[PDB]
Amino acid sequence: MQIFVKTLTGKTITLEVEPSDTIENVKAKIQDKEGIPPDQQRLIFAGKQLEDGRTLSDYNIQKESTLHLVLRLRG
Amino acid sequence: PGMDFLRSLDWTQVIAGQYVSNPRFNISDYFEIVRQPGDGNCFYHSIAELTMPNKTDHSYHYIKRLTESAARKYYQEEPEARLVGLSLEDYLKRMLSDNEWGSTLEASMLAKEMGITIIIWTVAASDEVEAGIKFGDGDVFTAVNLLHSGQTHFDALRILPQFE
Repeated sequence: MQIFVKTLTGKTITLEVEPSDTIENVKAKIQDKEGIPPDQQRLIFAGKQLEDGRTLSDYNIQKESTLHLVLRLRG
Repeated sequence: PGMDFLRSLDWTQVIAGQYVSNPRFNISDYFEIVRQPGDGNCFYHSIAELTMPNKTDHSYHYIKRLTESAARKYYQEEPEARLVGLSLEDYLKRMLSDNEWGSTLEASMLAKEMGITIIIWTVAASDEVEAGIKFGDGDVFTAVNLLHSGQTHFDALRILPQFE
């Protein structure tokens, strides 16, 4: 299936995922498409920061759902 | 109308008390940049610059202690603390060590601890704004504004007078 991720810079991307993919898997897809490192990624859906070990299904993230990406900024 | 622009920023609350914005502009067209030391403490220097009367190179020490207090109060509930992967006690030792970097985590807790709004403006090498992340319900005029640059550095920002 496909889901959407809106990045921190406001860019909406598409991802090819299965409901049994883990949030960690998703972050790795985002690193492969957009170059953003998983260590910086905070994936968010319906007011919750998603947990790496859980799956998209665990959060009831359905086809064409839109996740929000906020970044961890150090310096 | 200059300040109308800033007052009209579009903030999406993605998580409680945390907002994102995607305006496009040169940081220097609306803000004065106040450069901070190139040690490991720039995050705390930057906050100090904007929160403490007569700030100096040692003022940051007080913000680091505010961070400690805020952490004891907020760390274990902070969603972003999950990326740090440290017990509250281990984190405190690490955070308090000299020249340890700060981040969006410390910003979130300090906003709560200090009762203020903190905004981190992240920019490209060209100093164009990619995004702002806001901790607190305040608007840009009332906020403590930081500039995150080079993916590794914080400076302080003050709104330019004509937009104040």
